[PDB]
Amino acid sequence: GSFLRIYSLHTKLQSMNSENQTMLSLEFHLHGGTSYGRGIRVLPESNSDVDQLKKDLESANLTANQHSDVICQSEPDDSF
Amino acid sequence: LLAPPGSPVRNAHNEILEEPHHCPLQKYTRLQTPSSFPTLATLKEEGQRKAWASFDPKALLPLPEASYLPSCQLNRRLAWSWLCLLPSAFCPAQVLLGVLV
DNA sequence: TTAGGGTTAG
Repeated sequence: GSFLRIYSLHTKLQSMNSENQTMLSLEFHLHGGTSYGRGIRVLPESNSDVDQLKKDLESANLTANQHSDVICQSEPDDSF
Repeated sequence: LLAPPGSPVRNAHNEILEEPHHCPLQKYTRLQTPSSFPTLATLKEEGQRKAWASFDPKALLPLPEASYLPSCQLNRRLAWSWLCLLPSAFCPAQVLLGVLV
């Protein structure tokens, strides 16, 4: 539930599935040891970067332009 | 409005002594009910009655605009719908009175 | 005390 910054997160290309059919994909890793600065630090939810990330999601949901979800429209009942 | 001031006095001696009797009850005008009053919580249920009673799904989704939508779009097209009643049109023309707090 | 900045092979 908290916010993190993954310093020196590794990216790596993937191209296969478990049954070895082709599929292009992206991997992510963090190697042991702190050399070069590999690490994580919990971010406080008072940090302006977290405000920027919040700001971003404000568009990613209202102006999402994404297809339907919660087809079970009888589910919410708002403040039930 | 319906009976403005300035009328001739209702002289008693005339009203009685007349042979050609004319009086407040000699000839009269008929009247269909002007401006009745409601109790608020009956006005409210008059409204809330006519709403549900008139709500009509087809009549908000006319074809051929219909018959093309996805279900979700169709439902959200229909999930809100006002209505404006103007009581002063009813017969009788319901005046509205209360205290404001 | 340790560590005392610099790429894993996952």
